[PDB]
Amino acid sequence: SEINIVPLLDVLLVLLLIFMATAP
Amino acid sequence: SEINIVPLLDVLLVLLLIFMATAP
Amino acid sequence: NILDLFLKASLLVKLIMLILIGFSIASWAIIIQRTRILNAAAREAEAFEDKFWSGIELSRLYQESQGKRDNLTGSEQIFYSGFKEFVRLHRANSHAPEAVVEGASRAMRISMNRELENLETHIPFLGTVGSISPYIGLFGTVWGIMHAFIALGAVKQATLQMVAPGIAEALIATAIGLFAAIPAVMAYNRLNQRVNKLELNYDNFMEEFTAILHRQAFT
Amino acid sequence: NILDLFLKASLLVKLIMLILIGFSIASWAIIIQRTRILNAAAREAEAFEDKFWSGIELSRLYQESQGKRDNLTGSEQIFYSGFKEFVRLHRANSHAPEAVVEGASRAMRISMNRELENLETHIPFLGTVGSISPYIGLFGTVWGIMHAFIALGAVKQATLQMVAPGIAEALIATAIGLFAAIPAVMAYNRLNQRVNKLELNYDNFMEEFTAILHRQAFT
Amino acid sequence: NILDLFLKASLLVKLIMLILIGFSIASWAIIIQRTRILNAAAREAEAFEDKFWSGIELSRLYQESQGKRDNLTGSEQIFYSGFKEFVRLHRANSHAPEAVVEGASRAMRISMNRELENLETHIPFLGTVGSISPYIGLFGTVWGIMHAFIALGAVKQATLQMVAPGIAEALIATAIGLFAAIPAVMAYNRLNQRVNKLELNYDNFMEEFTAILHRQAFT
Amino acid sequence: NILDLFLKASLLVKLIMLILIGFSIASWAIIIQRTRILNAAAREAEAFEDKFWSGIELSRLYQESQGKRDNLTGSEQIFYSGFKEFVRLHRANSHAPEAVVEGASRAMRISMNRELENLETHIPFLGTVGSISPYIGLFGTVWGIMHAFIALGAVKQATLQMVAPGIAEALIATAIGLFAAIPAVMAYNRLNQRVNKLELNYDNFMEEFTAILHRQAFT
Amino acid sequence: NILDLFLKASLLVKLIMLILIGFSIASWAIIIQRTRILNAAAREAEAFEDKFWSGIELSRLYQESQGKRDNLTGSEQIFYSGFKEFVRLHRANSHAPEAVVEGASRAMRISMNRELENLETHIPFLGTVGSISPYIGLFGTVWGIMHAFIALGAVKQATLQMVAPGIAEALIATAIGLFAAIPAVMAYNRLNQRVNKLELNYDNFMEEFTAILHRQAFT
Repeated sequence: SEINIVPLLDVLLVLLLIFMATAP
Repeated sequence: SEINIVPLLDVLLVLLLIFMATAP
Repeated sequence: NILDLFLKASLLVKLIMLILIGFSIASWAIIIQRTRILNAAAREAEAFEDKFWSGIELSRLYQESQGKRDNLTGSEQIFYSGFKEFVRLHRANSHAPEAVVEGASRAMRISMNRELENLETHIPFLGTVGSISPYIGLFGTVWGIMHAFIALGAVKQATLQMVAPGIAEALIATAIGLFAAIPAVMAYNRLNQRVNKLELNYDNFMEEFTAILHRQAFT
Repeated sequence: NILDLFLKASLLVKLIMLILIGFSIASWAIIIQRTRILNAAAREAEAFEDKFWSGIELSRLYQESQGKRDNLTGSEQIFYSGFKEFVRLHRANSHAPEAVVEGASRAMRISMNRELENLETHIPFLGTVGSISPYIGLFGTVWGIMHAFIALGAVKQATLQMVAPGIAEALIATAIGLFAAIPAVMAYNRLNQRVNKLELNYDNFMEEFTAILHRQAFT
Repeated sequence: NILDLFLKASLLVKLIMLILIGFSIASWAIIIQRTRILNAAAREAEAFEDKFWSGIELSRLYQESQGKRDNLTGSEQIFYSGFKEFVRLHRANSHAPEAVVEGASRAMRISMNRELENLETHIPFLGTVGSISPYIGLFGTVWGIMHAFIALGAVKQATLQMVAPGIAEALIATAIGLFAAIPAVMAYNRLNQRVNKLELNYDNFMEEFTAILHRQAFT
Repeated sequence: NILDLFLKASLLVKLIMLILIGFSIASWAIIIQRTRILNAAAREAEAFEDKFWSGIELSRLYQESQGKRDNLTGSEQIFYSGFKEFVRLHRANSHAPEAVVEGASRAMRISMNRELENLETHIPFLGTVGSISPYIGLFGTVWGIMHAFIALGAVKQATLQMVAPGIAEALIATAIGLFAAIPAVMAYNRLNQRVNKLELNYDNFMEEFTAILHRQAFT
Repeated sequence: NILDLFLKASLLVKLIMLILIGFSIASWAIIIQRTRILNAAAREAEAFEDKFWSGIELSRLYQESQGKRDNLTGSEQIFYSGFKEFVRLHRANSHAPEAVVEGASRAMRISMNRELENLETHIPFLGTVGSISPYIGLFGTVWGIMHAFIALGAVKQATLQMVAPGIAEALIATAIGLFAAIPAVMAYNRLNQRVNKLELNYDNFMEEFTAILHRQAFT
């Protein structure tokens, strides 16, 4: 009935953070 | 009433391109 | 600039942009159509309320209403529906003074439902547009970015120069989606509030007239 | 392009894609099936209202309707169940002017409930699809990212050329999930809005017929 | 830091923040204005209930209420309307035991509706703000990012250092949008709950007084 | 692979990864238990109506139903309660016809509510599991990645080879959460529809039995 | 290590953390108090139901109830309010049983409303907290990413020790948001289920007592 988006946003933010931190 | 932050996803993916261009 | 990116786009992106443009045009047309009707209804309701409370006999008002035949709108219809039924029952069912009030109320309710159904046409389409457009834009952007990743993965090294073009054509879709989505929510809320105000005004008038009839019947 | 990534993907990703495609096919089939019936019902109701108000006697309409005893649908049924009650009870105890109205109203309510139950089939499946679909795309994306990272950890070269294809294959799951999700979410609300109008029309017709029988009864 | 980024931003990005600031100011003003009125209404209702159930005869209380005529608010207005309708209707046609009670209840409902209408002003603006702000913020962010990358594309063989300030100054829009959106969403539910509590109090008082009238009329 | 990742996890992540298994086991047990009860109820409901409408004196059916005292479920309980109340109330007072029907109708709602309460156990647990699990998964992932970064920052080695396994093992909680979440939502949606379908038949049977009693009330 | 990262952050994230901690504390206190009140209520209700159906006369129960006046709670109130009404009207005129039954039922509904309102006191706050926490977490994350980007853009060829603070500041906000969100979402449904069960029990008792009164009135 309704679409939840918070999990996708959280996973994408975590991926962005790890790729940002790995690259110096 | 409600908060919709759908388009933020469209931003995040774009940024994920940058760090894939010349970085890990 | 933007025109070059639009021309360089594939078929899917062009279709998914044309859909949103059509949605925006339809939404604007609906808003422009509905505003005038709501304003006219409000003005007519206020004018008739003032006329009814002016202090003229009800028989004269019924004669004036009948002079316009059945082409009546708003509260004028309700006052026409009840008074017609009341006088009809009082001639025959003189024994029961309570059935006449039920008949009048039943006559008024159907009319009121009819005008309220008439006023609120074409409104939920705006809600559908405002709830659907961002997901369409997101799907278009995801398709574009996935294509960009696939194209980039072929070579072992590439700078920002050859990945720059993908970003703009990816973000155009979401920009258009937001532009189409923004006004619909405001229009939806304002029109709903106006309809609610009209509904409460009609309810108040109906209750007042029913009270007058109830006082008159039991004597 | 898409086929290469589909072939290069693991078994779980392929199964996820197959499930989502099946869900999309089922949703489209249900929408196509429901729209025609919902249109035909409204056409028949609009056709019957004019015939009822055209000015023909009710007895002749009853005689016409009794020849189609096992093929009635919609408002006609609500009519047929009413009259048959009003004829029977009035033959036994015509002194009571209030029992007959309730006896007639009960059958109309039962028939309306049955018709409304019959009109709404397979709709909740669309809501289930809309609620479930993204949760499988998330699973696909997480599995793909895990495989890409473990493959990168296994090798001794910290190169992006072998992590790019995994990230490219990850996003297909989310794309197809959104694609399957959107139309069902639209159609659910569209069909509910379609049903509500027919409910209102049936209620209005029942009220008007009850009013006519009420007027006849007291005399 | 933030001031320098705001100064160095484009015209549209700078302009898009004043709207959100004005929205936040208006929301805070509305909240502060509504809270005091709701508190005063609650205190007045409690004081009047305490006075009413004390043990003073109803005639003296009605005389005191009619001293101020119609410049009353809430429960005292309801009591005044009910008592006046009761005495007026019982003066003429006291044969009926239930008509008087029905008329009193109808008058009380009419008088309660016009108070519940008055207590609920300016609330939907908060919902509109809370539903519209994030879209504007995200549109500003998308425009900023797109412009930054388009300007970057002209420069050949660039690095990330020149790019970073663009995104740094772009994300301010979405930060401000969320900041302006959250409290407006929070206040809506609290105000609605307070209105619901007041409505329940009014309904309970109306039912108790209708029962008190019914006991007197039924003998 | 997976075993090594689980072994290398911290205490909190390991503790989190057991609640998400207990939830799945409980949900599967509840689904398996509820399906059989609902199927048996549906079979009995479809089997009693054929016997009721086959054509038999109701006295014989009531006498037969008296044998299985304290064992009736479904429509048999409603029929027994209504008939017993009707017979008991008709014997004492034989003047008021409407009171007997009112009492017979009132005696059935209690039974219907009792069976509906009986058939609707342990569904909110499924709803809660489906709503809660993904957030717990995300919390576990965030905690694991924080520990991975803290461990990485102490040493001077900055390459990806010694940090990849931590990220790989920190992404299992989300997959487990989604895997536990999906079946709960599906089962919730299906079981609610089955309960509604069971309720509609009981409502129709109650109305039809009230109708058949009404004609006998007035002779 | 983790707390040292907090100690070196900015002021806004500290304020966000303080707000979320306060929300968590308030939620825990509300849960603890409600779990005791709602547990006592059920035992009281069950004990009274057993005593009522034990087999003692009604007059003795009324005497015992009026002995402990001004401290009744739950079903004990509903029995006391209705019964006293029933004997008040019956000794007035000794006719019109329907009026006696309606007067008995109205007082029971009025008494039930107060008890439900008392039981449903502090619930919506938990729902608001659970719905609102993740967006504050997102605001904190956006601020952290902004600071990280500014740090990268500040100095050419940035190292890890200067980009670390933003990444450290980003994760804690999300962790605290989820930690504050989960228990409120659980407790909301957990308490709503108990409230619904108590309401159903009260309705059943009210219906059965009304049935007994109706049977006794018309004899």
